[PDB]
Amino acid sequence: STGSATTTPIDSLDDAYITPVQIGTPAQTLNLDFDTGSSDLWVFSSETTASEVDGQTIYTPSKSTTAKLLSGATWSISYGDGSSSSGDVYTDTVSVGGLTVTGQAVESAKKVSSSFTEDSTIDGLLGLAFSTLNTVSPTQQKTFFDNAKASLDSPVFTADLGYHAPGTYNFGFIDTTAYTGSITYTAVSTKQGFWEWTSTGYAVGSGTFKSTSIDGIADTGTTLLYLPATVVSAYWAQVSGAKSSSSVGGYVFPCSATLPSFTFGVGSARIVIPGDYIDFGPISTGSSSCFGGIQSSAGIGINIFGDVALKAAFVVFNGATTPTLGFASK
Ligand SMILES: C[C@@H]1C[C@H](C)CN(Cc2nc(N)nc(N(C)C)n2)C1
Repeated sequence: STGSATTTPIDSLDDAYITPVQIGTPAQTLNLDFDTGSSDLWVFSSETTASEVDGQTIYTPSKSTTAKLLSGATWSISYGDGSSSSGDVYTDTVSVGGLTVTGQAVESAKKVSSSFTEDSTIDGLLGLAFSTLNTVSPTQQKTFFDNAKASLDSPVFTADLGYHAPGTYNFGFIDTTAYTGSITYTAVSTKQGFWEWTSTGYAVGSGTFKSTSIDGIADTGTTLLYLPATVVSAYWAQVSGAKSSSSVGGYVFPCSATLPSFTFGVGSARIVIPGDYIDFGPISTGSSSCFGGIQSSAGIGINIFGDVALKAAFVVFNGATTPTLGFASK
């Protein structure tokens, strides 16, 4: 089996991407944020505290003939940005792009934090990191990908995110028409539950490539590229007027600037992030200070290859017995 679904930016900045997902019988279609940095599939639901729902589409398990309470199971998750959600759990049929899993754990939110309430376009998350991070207690649950894996033609999924445009998540096959050149594969550590890998270095604009190992995670659920302070300082030093602002919470730059590209290494291959991808626009409406798309990871405890990086590539998440990650230009 295979699946193929279009993923669409939620706003003009590509803050996140939503992918339609069919849950239950008859289908209830919710737009979920596919997140390779977490491992819970959770949804706004008929159980979500009413004051915490503001425009989202909800899953109503009582209207699904295939829903069953996973008795006694609860979940609670916190994300890197300080947001959180929690609730109880149903099993139900879940389909993505024509690929169906029966008995998928669908985590029904009873509570969500304000950032979730405020984002009317995101109806929940679909985690695609390793199932060892799943928060369901007392019986940990598997991700959609892990459940689907045995049925897939090949034990892989791919992320092809667009820059200010739709893109694609495929399950079970590699679309050889979706990238240019060859795919370079690199080793993954699953020790922290993430798609964790080591980049071989970087370049700023037309500058020379610096060979240096940068350990980080491929995280479709993080907007920006978070790298060591040394690397980030070297990038922003090439932009006149750029500075780190403690009041704003990161590097900002004059909106009149033209940003240089940023290259990261994957083995002996190179992925180039165009300068435009690093522009997140005014910090507030009408401001001439713009927020940068490359920020320091200092204090996070891990480097994060978020959407800014991933959208510059066709990315293969290879869930074979020994997982690997592949990157191609596109
Ligand atoms: C780190 C956060 C902190 C809050 C207070 C302001 N924002 C400004 C801002 N402006 C813009 N344009 N884009 C972003 N992000 C993509 C995160 N954020 C940065």
